[PDB]
Amino acid sequence: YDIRVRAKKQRCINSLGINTNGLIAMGLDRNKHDSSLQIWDMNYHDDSHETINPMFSYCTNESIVSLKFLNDTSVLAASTKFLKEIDVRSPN
Amino acid sequence: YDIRVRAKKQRCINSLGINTNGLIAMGLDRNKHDSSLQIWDMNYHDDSHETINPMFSYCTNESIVSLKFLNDTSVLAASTKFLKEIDVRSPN
Repeated sequence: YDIRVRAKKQRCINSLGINTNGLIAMGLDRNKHDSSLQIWDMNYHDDSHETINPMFSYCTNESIVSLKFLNDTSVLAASTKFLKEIDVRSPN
Repeated sequence: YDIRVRAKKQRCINSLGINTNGLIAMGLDRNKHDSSLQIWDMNYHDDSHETINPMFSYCTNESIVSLKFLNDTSVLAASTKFLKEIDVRSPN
């Protein structure tokens, strides 16, 4: 098909990763009131809205400039000052 | 395998539904501080804890006594006084 989606706050998408199990992550620029690593599934997305509803949100007030999906659960994200590895089964 | 899971507050599981896309719902008794329709995926469950982390929570202060998965997104839940149909793509 063809679907346009965006964050709650509209800002540049630096990085993008689509996993094997359909899970989609997003790397955005720096916004103090929104997460820069929003991970969600397209199967649970309401088609009536452009904004996404993220299952997992990380990296508030940061600028995720690169990300990669290592496996079905963990994501290796890179900010402008840090190099992170985030697992969706943990909040840390 | 074999995994035992439970709600944050331990109470009787009246109803249970496992969907085709791996999504699992749960019908519990009445607790005023916890949801009685907790929907989650087993792929994003931390194996180090017994308590579940629900992606979608509904029906607080109710006793879900029967539930059924109509399709990949909507669930037809039944409380002790109401008959509901809840879609996970909407908060209503």
